[PDB]
Amino acid sequence: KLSEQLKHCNGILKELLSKKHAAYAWPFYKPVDASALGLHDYHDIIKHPMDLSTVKRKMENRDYRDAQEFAADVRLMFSNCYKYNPPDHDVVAMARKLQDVFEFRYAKMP
Amino acid sequence: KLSEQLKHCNGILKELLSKKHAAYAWPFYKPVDASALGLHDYHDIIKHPMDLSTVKRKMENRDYRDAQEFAADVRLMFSNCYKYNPPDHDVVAMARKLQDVFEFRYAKMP
Amino acid sequence: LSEQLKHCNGILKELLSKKHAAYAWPFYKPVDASALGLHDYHDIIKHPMDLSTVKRKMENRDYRDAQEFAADVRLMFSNCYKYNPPDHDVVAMARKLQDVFEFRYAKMP
Amino acid sequence: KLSEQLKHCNGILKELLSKKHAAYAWPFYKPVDASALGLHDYHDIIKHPMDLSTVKRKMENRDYRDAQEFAADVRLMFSNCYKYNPPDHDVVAMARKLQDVFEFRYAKMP
Ligand SMILES: Cc1cc(F)cc(C)c1Oc1ccc(C(C)(C)O)cc1-c1cn(C)c(=O)cc1NCC(=O)N[C@H]1CC[C@H](O)CC1
Ligand SMILES: Cc1cc(F)cc(C)c1Oc1ccc(C(C)(C)O)cc1-c1cn(C)c(=O)cc1NCC(=O)N[C@H]1CC[C@H](O)CC1
Ligand SMILES: Cc1cc(F)cc(C)c1Oc1ccc(C(C)(C)O)cc1-c1cn(C)c(=O)cc1NCC(=O)N[C@H]1CC[C@H](O)CC1
Ligand SMILES: Cc1cc(F)cc(C)c1Oc1ccc(C(C)(C)O)cc1-c1cn(C)c(=O)cc1NCC(=O)N[C@H]1CC[C@H](O)CC1
Repeated sequence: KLSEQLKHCNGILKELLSKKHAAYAWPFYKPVDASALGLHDYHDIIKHPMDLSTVKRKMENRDYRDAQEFAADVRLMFSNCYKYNPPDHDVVAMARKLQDVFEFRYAKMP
Repeated sequence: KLSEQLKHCNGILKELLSKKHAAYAWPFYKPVDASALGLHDYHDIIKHPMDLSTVKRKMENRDYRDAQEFAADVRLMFSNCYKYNPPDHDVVAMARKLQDVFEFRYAKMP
Repeated sequence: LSEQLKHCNGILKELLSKKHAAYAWPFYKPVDASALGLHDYHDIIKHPMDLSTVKRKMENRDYRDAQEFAADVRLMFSNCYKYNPPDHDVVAMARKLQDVFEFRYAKMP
Repeated sequence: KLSEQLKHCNGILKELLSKKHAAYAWPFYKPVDASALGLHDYHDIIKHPMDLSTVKRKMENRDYRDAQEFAADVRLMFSNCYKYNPPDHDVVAMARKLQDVFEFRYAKMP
């Protein structure tokens, strides 16, 4: 079943947004505020931004056919991070920790 | 007299808020989202929260008697950072660099 | 897309390189289920994947675009993440190798 | 209670004076020596000088009714520096490095 998978994706997303992982999840909770930061190049480099509050909306909206679609957007999020920042920056540190939460639980789907 | 000083303070606040210093000013731009971060003790420890936004509004209402009441609040902000956080934490290092901008320009007061 | 694939082929070369061997070697060849007495590997892991199956496919010009390359690599980390418990060393060794992958994939033009 | 706070402020001042920080505290252990420096204007510009010994001496004499009066002099000290000197000068870097030691430990105070 497809939503049988999708409510397991939805459970992952609860976990990502949950407190336990907030120390490193917080910069993905909402989309990078390129305006407040002075990021004149952000939207030239990230053609398709993506963050967990977008993923939560698309989940509540029911825009997701399969769990591959879910996973595709979450990886997009992390890769935008890895693309925009240097490897030594603190966001990359965080984004890794979170992704490793995601990749693990995602791999335990039936 | 004490309003040519407040004019000078406004020029400071505008430099703090300026995009030049955004790299380390951003965490002070609005309140510290305790609920999102998971900070259940932030309001235990920090009894009088303060952000450059709070400062800007108090200036915009002309609710500052003199330059010292200005400085009280901008220091209260930095203190709260320094109280809530460890010394090794990135915010503190951001808070210090911002304070250095403030403290220097507050010292060139007429 | 071969311009993109030149870049993937470099990432693959980087993964197999000596720099990362510390944590790369459990993914170098197929997991040896005979060896380990893991009678339940192939029950749980339907589509196995190693870096040198990936190299074999790279050399055969099998990859259409970078998605196909990245799919087979992520599949590799995922089998590991699925088969194993989180506390296990390979789960950390895979996570270290993947970060190296995901970063460098993300820089791709 | 006041002499608990002033006990703590006392410990700050002992920390300021300590060997750890002496690389950047040395321009502040004693009064700025206008005479040694050939500075016929230092006292025109800085009406109310201050330094750590003057603070140590007041701490010794119990001239401080509370923690604010402590901090206000320790800040008048860093301010006198930021007011007299250019920002490119070593003293300003020193005053800052030492101030950030002070400001931190001051906020930890109950
Ligand atoms: C910038 C930064 C500094 C830090 F110390 C810790 C984090 C997490 C940081 O990253 C962010 C902090 C806040 C925010 C807000 C709340 C505004 O959306 C976003 C990020 C951030 C998040 N994500 C996912 C990213 O991919 C990139 C982010 N930020 C990039 C960024 O701001 N770079 C600047 C570039 C200019 C330099 O002088 C300083 C660094
Ligand atoms: C946490 C953090 C990491 C980092 F690399 C850079 C900053 C600025 C950080 O601090 C903040 C990031 C975002 C925000 C938002 C946007 C939610 O208002 C606030 C802070 C923050 C800002 N200020 C001024 C503070 O004094 C404290 C702040 N944040 C503290 C904080 O998040 N603590 C937790 C404590 C639990 C730990 O497991 C992880 C850290
Ligand atoms: C078992 C083990 C211990 C260790 F310290 C490091 C690794 C990589 C280990 O795992 C492997 C060791 C060798 C090999 C060889 C080279 C023979 O293909 C493979 C693995 C291995 C690799 N990958 C990618 C995996 O996902 C899982 C692997 N090994 C699973 C494994 O052996 N599990 C057992 C399960 C039974 C338990 O009692 C103890 C752990
Ligand atoms: C001049 C200088 C050079 C240096 F590498 C480091 C310091 C601290 C320097 O400043 C001082 C050196 C000695 C002393 C003594 C110990 C005599 O009180 C004080 C200072 C000094 C300290 N503090 C807190 C100040 O605010 C200012 C100080 N001195 C300013 C000063 O000397 N400026 C002149 C201005 C004229 C210029 O042509 C050359 C430099």
